[PDB]
Amino acid sequence: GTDSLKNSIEKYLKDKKAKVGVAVLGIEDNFKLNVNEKHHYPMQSTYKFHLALAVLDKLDKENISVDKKLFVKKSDLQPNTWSPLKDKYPNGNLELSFSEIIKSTVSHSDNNGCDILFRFVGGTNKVHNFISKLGVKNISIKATEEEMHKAWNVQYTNWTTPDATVQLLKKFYKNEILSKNSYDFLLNTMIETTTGPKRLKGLLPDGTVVAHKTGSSDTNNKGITAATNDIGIITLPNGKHFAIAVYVSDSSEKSDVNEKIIAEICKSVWDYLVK
Amino acid sequence: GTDSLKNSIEKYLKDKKAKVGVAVLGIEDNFKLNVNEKHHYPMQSTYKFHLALAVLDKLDKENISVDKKLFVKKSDLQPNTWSPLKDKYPNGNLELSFSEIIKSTVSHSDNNGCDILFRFVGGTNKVHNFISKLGVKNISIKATEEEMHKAWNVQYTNWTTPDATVQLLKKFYKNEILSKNSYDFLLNTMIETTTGPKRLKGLLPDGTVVAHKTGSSDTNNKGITAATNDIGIITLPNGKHFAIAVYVSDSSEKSDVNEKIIAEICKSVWDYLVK
Ligand SMILES: [Cl-]
Ligand SMILES: [Cl-]
Ligand SMILES: [Cl-]
Ligand SMILES: [Cl-]
Ligand code: NA
Ligand code: NA
Ligand code: NA
Ligand code: NA
Ligand code: NA
Ligand code: NA
Ligand code: NA
Ligand code: NA
Ligand code: NA
Ligand code: NA
Ligand code: NA
Ligand code: NA
Ligand code: NA
Ligand code: NA
Ligand code: NA
Ligand code: NA
Ligand code: NA
Ligand code: NA
Ligand code: NA
Ligand code: NA
Ligand code: NA
Ligand code: NA
Ligand code: NA
Ligand code: NA
Ligand code: NA
Ligand code: NA
Ligand code: NA
Ligand code: NA
Ligand code: NA
Ligand code: NA
Repeated sequence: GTDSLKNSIEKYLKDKKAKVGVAVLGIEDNFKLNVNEKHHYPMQSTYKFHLALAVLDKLDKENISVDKKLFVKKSDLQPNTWSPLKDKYPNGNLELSFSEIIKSTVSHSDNNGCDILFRFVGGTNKVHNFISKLGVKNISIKATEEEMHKAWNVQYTNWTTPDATVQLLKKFYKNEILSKNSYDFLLNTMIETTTGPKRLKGLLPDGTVVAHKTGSSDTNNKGITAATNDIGIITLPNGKHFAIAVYVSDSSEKSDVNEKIIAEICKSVWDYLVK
Repeated sequence: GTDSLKNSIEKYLKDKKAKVGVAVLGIEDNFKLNVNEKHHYPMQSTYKFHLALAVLDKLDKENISVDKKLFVKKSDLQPNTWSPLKDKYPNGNLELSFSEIIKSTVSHSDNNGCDILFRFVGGTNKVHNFISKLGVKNISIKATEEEMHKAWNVQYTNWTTPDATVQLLKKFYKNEILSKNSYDFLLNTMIETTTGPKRLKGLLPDGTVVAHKTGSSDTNNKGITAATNDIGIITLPNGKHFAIAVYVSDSSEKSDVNEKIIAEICKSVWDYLVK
C-alpha cells in the first residue's frame, strides 16, 4: 500500500546526502504520496512549466496565435548560459514564433527562451500571480534565469513544495487551466522533452510516456548542488496517469547519484501502481 | 600611424565603463599596438584555444589520430551550462572523436567539451605548463569550466595579458607550435567559429576571414560583467594577417555595448592596416 511505498522511499533516502522532496498524485484515481513535502525546494528550470502555462493563457485570452513571432534581439541570447536557441541562431536579431520559443524553453530547457517569455508575459510577478490564482498555494516565482545566474541564493526565491507541483500538474493534465488546443500543445511539448532522460524516465520501461520538465542548478564551492529535479505526468500501461515531482536539493552527492535518486524513486512508484 | 591609432582607441575608451585590454601584432609585417596591456584579464572561453593547442600537441606527439574516440559519460555532460554537445547527445554515454569534441569546444565554445578535454590532456596544470614552455609568459591556466561555475572569483585565476595572447596567436599562425596537419585543423576550426559574430567580425566587411575564439562571463549582483572577449587572426585584403585580442573586463555596460567595443576597436585597426 501507500504507507509501505512511502516507508520504502524513506528507507532509500536514509543514506543519500541530500534533502529530497517527493510528491505523487493520481490523475484519474485517488492515490497520494508525499515525502519531506513541507520544505521549500528550489525549482530551477522546472518553473518553465509554470511560465509556459502563463504564456499560453495570455495567448489564449488575448487571441494571439502561437504562430505569431517575437523579434529576438541578439542581446536576448546571452552567452555562457544553457541555450540551444542561441547555438541555432548565433546572430540573433530574428523573428521566432511563440511556438518555436516555447518548445525550446520547455522541451530543451532554454535559459534565454525562458527570459524572452518572462518579458513577453509581463515578468516573474505576473507568472507568480497567475499560478496563485489557479488555487495552488506554496509556489514562489521571483527570479528570471538571468537573475538566478547573478548570485547563488537567488535560486531559492523560486521555490515550491512538491505537493503544490503535483496539484498543479493534475489541474493541467485534466485540462482545467488552458484552452484545449494550448493544453494539447504544452502536453506534446512536455512529452517531447529531451533533457533528463535518466531522471523520471531513467528506469521505466522503454517507450513509457513521460510528459516532464527538468531543473538543475550548478554547484557551489562547498560541493553542494542546490537542485536536481524532474516533474511530470506518466502514463501507466492501462492508460491512466500519475503526476510525480522529485526535488533532490542541497546535495553533496555527485550528479549520477542525484539523477539515480529520481529514477529509482519513480521506478518504485511505477512498480507499485502497475501492480 | 600606430601612435595615432592608439590615441584614437584610448579616446574611444574614455566613456566606456569597463577596463579594456587590447593587443595587435602583425603576422608577416612588424606592426604592434598595446592598450592597457599590463593588467590581468579573465580569459573565460578564450582559453579553449590554449587547451586545443595542448590537446593537439599531445595527439601529435603520442601518435593518436584525431579520429579516435573518447567515451563521453552522461556525467561529463553537465546540465545548466552552455553546451551544444549536450543538446545534441542528451543521453551521453557515447563514443565521440577528438575531432568532434575539439570542433564543438572551439567553434561552438562547448563548456562540457572543454572539461572533457582538460581531463584527457591531464588537467589545467598540464595546459598551463605547455603554454609557458612555448616561451609565452603572462598566461595563467588554473580552473576548468566546472570550477569557474562554482564561484565568481575563480574566473580571475584564468588570466592573461593581451600581448601574451597575440604573441601566442602569432606563434600559432606561423605554424611554430603543432604539426602541419594539426595546425591546419585548428585554424579551420577557428574560422568555423560561430560564437561572437558581432565581436571582432562585427563591423568588418562581409566575408572577411576571422579565425577566432570568444570568451564570456556572466554578471554579478553589482551589475559587473567580468569578461566579454574575442581573440583571433584576421586576413587582410592583400592576404597578409594580423593577430588581435580584445578583453572587455569588469564592465558596467550592457552586452550590446561590450560587444560593440570589440567590433569598433577591431574596425579601427582594420581600417588603419588596409590603408
Ligand atoms: Cl534544430
Ligand atoms: Cl490545461
Ligand atoms: Cl549538429
Ligand atoms: Cl602551430
Ligand atoms: Na490514476
Ligand atoms: Na489523487
Ligand atoms: Na510526509
Ligand atoms: Na507541503
Ligand atoms: Na521564424
Ligand atoms: Na526545440
Ligand atoms: Na538568460
Ligand atoms: Na502559490
Ligand atoms: Na541562483
Ligand atoms: Na503545498
Ligand atoms: Na520526454
Ligand atoms: Na527526457
Ligand atoms: Na525523465
Ligand atoms: Na548535503
Ligand atoms: Na554535489
Ligand atoms: Na602582417
Ligand atoms: Na609584428
Ligand atoms: Na600601453
Ligand atoms: Na603586458
Ligand atoms: Na561518434
Ligand atoms: Na561543432
Ligand atoms: Na562543464
Ligand atoms: Na605563461
Ligand atoms: Na568564476
Ligand atoms: Na605579456
Ligand atoms: Na568565425
Ligand atoms: Na563568429
Ligand atoms: Na568575431
Ligand atoms: Na565597471
Ligand atoms: Na554589465
